[PDB]
Amino acid sequence: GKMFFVDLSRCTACRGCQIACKQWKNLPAEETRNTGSHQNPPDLSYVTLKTVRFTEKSRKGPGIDWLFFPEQCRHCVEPPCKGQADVDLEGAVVKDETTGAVLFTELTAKVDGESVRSACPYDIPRIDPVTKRLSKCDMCNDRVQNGLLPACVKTCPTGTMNFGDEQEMLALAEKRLAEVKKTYPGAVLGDPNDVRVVYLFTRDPKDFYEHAVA
Amino acid sequence: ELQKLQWAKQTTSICCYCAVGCGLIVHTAKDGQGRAVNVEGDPDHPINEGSLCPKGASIFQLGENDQRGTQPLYRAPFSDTWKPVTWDFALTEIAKRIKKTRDASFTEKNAAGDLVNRTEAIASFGSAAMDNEECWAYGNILRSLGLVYIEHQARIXHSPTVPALAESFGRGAMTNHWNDLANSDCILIMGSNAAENHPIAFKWVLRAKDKGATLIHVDPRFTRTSARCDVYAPIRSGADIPFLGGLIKYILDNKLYFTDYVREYTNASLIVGEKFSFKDGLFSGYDAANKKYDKSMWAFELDANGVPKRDPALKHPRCVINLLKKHYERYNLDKVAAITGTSKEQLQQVYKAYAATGKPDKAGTIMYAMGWTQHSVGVQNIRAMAMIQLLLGNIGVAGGGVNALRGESNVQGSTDQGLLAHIWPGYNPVPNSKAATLELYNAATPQSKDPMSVNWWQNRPKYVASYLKALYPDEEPAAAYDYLPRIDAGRKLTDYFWLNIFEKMDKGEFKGLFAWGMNPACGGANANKNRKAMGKLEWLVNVNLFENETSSFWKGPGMNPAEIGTEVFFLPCCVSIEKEGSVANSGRWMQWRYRGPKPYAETKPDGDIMLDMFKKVRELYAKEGGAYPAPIAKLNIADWEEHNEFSPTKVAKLMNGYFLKDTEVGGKQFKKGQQVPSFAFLTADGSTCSGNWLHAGSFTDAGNLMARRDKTQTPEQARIGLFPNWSFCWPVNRRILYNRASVDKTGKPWNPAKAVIEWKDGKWVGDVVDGGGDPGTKHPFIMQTHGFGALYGPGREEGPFPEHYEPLECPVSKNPFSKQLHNPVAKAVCDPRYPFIGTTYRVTEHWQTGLMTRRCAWLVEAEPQIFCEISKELAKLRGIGNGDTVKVSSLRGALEAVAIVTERIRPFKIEGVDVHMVGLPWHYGWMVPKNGGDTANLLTPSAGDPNTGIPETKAFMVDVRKV
Ligand SMILES: Nc1nc2c(c(=O)[nH]1)N[C@H]1C(S)=C(S)[C@@H](COP(=O)(O)OP(=O)(O)OC[C@H]3O[C@@H](n4cnc5c(=O)[nH]c(N)nc54)[C@H](O)[C@@H]3O)O[C@H]1N2
Ligand SMILES: Nc1nc2c(c(=O)[nH]1)N[C@H]1C(S)=C(S)[C@@H](COP(=O)(O)OP(=O)(O)OC[C@H]3O[C@@H](n4cnc5c(=O)[nH]c(N)nc54)[C@H](O)[C@@H]3O)O[C@H]1N2
Ligand code: SF4
Ligand code: SF4
Ligand code: SF4
Ligand code: SF4
Ligand SMILES: [S]
Ligand SMILES: [W+6]
Repeated sequence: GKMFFVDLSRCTACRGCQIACKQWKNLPAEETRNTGSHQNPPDLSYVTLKTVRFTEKSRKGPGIDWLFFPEQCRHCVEPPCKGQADVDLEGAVVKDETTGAVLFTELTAKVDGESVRSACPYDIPRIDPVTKRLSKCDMCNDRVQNGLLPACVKTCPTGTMNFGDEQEMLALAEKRLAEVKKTYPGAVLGDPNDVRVVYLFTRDPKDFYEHAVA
Repeated sequence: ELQKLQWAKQTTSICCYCAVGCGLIVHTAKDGQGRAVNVEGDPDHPINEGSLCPKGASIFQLGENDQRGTQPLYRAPFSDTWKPVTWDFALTEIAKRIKKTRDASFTEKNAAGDLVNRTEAIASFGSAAMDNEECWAYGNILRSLGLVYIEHQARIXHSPTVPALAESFGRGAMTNHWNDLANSDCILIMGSNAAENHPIAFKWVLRAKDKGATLIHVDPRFTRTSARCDVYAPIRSGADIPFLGGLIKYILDNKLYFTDYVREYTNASLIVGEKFSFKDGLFSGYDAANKKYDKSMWAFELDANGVPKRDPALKHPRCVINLLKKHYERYNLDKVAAITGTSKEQLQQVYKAYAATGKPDKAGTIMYAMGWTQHSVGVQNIRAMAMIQLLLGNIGVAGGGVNALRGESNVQGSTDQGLLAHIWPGYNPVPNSKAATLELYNAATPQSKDPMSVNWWQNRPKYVASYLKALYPDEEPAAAYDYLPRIDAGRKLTDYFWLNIFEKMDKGEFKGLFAWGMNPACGGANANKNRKAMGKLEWLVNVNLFENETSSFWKGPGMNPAEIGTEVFFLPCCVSIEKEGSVANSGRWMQWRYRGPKPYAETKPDGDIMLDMFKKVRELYAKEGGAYPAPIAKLNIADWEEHNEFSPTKVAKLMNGYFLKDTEVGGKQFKKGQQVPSFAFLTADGSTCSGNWLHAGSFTDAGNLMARRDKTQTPEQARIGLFPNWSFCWPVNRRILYNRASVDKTGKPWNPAKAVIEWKDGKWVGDVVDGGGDPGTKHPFIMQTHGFGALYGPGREEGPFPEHYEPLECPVSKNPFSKQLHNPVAKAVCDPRYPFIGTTYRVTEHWQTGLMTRRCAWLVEAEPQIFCEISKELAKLRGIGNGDTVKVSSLRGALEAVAIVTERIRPFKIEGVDVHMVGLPWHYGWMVPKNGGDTANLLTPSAGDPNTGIPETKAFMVDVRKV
């Protein structure tokens, strides 16, 4: 299938990915406030499939380690979200066989929304207060099937976002992990064997976000 | 297929925001007829390869916006409401206001009795947001109407660069281009936040890093740029010259300069006169009365023929290089470390990493924008960078250059078209009252007796003639010269500039203002003064995308519409993707873009609004007569339009220029009506026209070169990413300037692995060689009189060498380098109620005053409110918690913002005192959004200086209080 390699050691937190995701699906803007952070929206929601999380970490010397985490569904090889939802209706959550995309269908209005979120070890699924539909990164499955890159991957100017065949993206992740380690010696690949969104973290993934790894 | 795109026509465009110039693909419904359905990146564009920052990515929400102006609006004097009107009405009643104001205020001769043929009753602002054809046509419309107060964005961010690099290299432009950043071995980012403010630039910066380059960020703040650099060196506000002075001294001490490059291609060897000296912060020839220098005291010792004397041995103690060694002796690590606030360990690290690029086969580049040069010594900051780059042999080479990042998508082009008080198009000066004839104008052109010095500005007469022949083709240039207005040689050049326009306006010395594609009510420093000053205009014309804080100043905060008698015409223009034309990016890439969707509602391109408006004035004079009608009547606007509308294509071809008769020139035959191949084939005799000599070669008989989308490259071109067949750059597709400096005297590159040009059997190969002639026969800086890169630059107001004068007033009382504290050729209260150094800057997600991006839900989503960034130190002092509402106040005004408490801001040690810096975005305004906040320019001073006329928006005194 297909795979994302997210080299977080190249992220400028431009938030091109965040805007590009919404422009492609024509999703509506949330009502946001500044509460002493650049991060907005604060969390994922029904209308936000991806938000960039900002974390400041102290370091001796001048400046900080500014951690940027563009969060999306991991599109897991064995999705906990599916297994959970298939106890109510086998179809609400399906895996595309060709891409590997874990897709929530319209039948998620029937399943228990809060229960499919809890099953998720990355806390990705979000309910519509009205519809009761689960929504998240759909992998831009539309575009991938038609030979186009995902909107977030195309828009990314740093080479943080990569997408391709899982053989090629594994190869790039191993190669890049080795090179990045030379500057950030505690750099690790997020759940390489479980997920199709392989994040390269520069340090302890929990610093980027509490649910950055399973 | 994708249902969204399936039935839409696909056109290409260029991003309408920053000067990177990223490519878009636009999808428009009804096979081009209807609205846009999708805007994303052009995957074939060589600069961005389909990547877009959030501003570019959200251009769909900019274009297809329900809040966009739909038709011309009218605010009657003392009214509190807009009345919708027709175009026919707006443009006529505007044309009446112009003609009236002109007829009444138009003086043909100044007090001295010298011909001026101008009005000082009308001022224009803008704009770098218009197409290059609109900017040119607009500049010439205003100048036919006899305006002299013609300014835009460039005055603030761009104006310091042009004199600094012009003095140093011969031109004011960014020396290289964006793709070239990838070829650098060390990238020094100082007075730039490029990762946020030129985000696609960071594609190439990180490919520099991929191939072993060190990335250095020198900034008072830890930014998103800092997050991705190998070295972050915190510098306190205004300590840049100390920092660069210490680097110059470090390079000379450790002998890291490129010896051959310096000896051959800089002015290192030139002998300065005995009249030149420097003592305790002052150069020789200082006039304490007029606070000016006698610059003739800084002149070179001239040989028999009048050429500067050279000592190739570099021994003579009045050799530039030896005077340079003497001057920067004072800038030792301990002194520089102390004042910059950068540790001696980290200064050594940055100097070591960067000065290593003095290697012939190592290239170091410097990226700067606006942040650091908002004071009277901005020019000397850039001069210091030019001189470092000359010592290390980094000018002319791949991964080298001075990368003066331009701001707006077409601020390069808007400046090239002369939308500033002091320049016509092609940077030919606006003539003064004492340039009474065209011959006298052409007499002021300096000459050189050096037979190895090309001295290309000698051709000025050909360009000025060709330009007058583009405006007035039925007249002899000598005769045409009398039509266009002139400035008083008496007055100060800064008296016609941005800051003085507000000062004059506030004294009611202006009847009418054009605010054309700008938001001065938020963009102007000291907004309260400016908003009031606008109320003292009779009539105001705002051409823009949305209603805004300028158009609607009369119903602003603490304004009573009733009492305000300003007649306001708001004209809604179409967005970039709704029109055709060219914009020049930072790299001088003149890129063509196409209409996708039809203009939204009754909105028009700017070219149609200005051409129609002028056509109404033209016929108004044909009917009534009035003040000196020749310039308005005789102006060639027939070459601007096809099918009764503005023609980007035709204007572009006029700007390029064509032969007005059968002409023999450069030993070649040309027939009447043929497009000029290049500015090499322009003439002073009136045979040729060309609206902009820099554009000569952009639109030839071969076609529109700006519109080429061709990625064909020879190996040598592809190895450094020249992309010479992708669009076109001035001059004549020279992608890297001063490239003659990238080879030795035999024509071999210093770094063959990253060659720019190379002499291969009879021809220069790779880039277009910047100056014709065989290797070793010509000095590489062709626009320089003497032909050399200027280490010593005696044309500068402040002195021939950069010297630290404190741009801060309040927290400083001791210059540790001289007895001269402040700039001796340039009053601040420093009320102790305002003890913090306030500063303004940008976030990635917003644009300028936010007039555009505050109208875009997704950009507001990410950055919804004006904030105030403070250290953890100042937070605990003022008892301010992260996210708490705060009051930020100065002598000029006050506002509220959300506190961001971060370690990314630190206190500065200034003369053994913790001075706290507070950071504000100037992206906000009262118009939108709800709870967005207002402009940070409520706080800023409108005090500039008599040389640059730039206000200090980067270091101004404020207090910040919890609420
Ligand atoms: N996102 C975004 N990008 C933009 C724009 C925008 O509005 N938003 N506008 C465009 C325009 S018109 C322009 S002119 C450019 C300007 O681009 P920049 O010049 O990068 O803009 P700023 O962020 O205002 O200032 C840059 C940096 O200067 C630093 N600085 C402040 N004082 C000093 C000092 O004394 N020394 C040094 N070395 N640095 C200092 C600030 O901390 C800041 O990080 O950006 C362009 N691009
Ligand atoms: N405190 C502080 N003040 C600053 C700065 C700072 O850093 N700090 N930066 C300064 C600098 S460098 C600059 S560039 C100025 C900029 O100040 P302005 O140029 O006044 O800024 P805006 O008007 O917000 O942005 C450009 C305008 O272009 C308009 N526009 C876009 N497309 C088109 C088009 O096709 N046609 C027309 N006619 N208009 C169009 C938009 O509607 C918008 O109003 O602000 C300056 N002010
Ligand atoms: S992943 Fe790419 S597009 Fe997204 S914030 Fe990081 S650099 Fe920007
Ligand atoms: S892959 Fe598509 S749906 Fe998922 S975050 Fe990126 S743009 Fe959004
Ligand atoms: S990340 Fe969560 S929502 Fe996405 S596939 Fe895995 S379990 Fe399901
Ligand atoms: S704002 Fe500048 S960097 Fe961002 S997409 Fe537009 S041109 Fe590219
Ligand atoms: S600009
Ligand atoms: W600017």
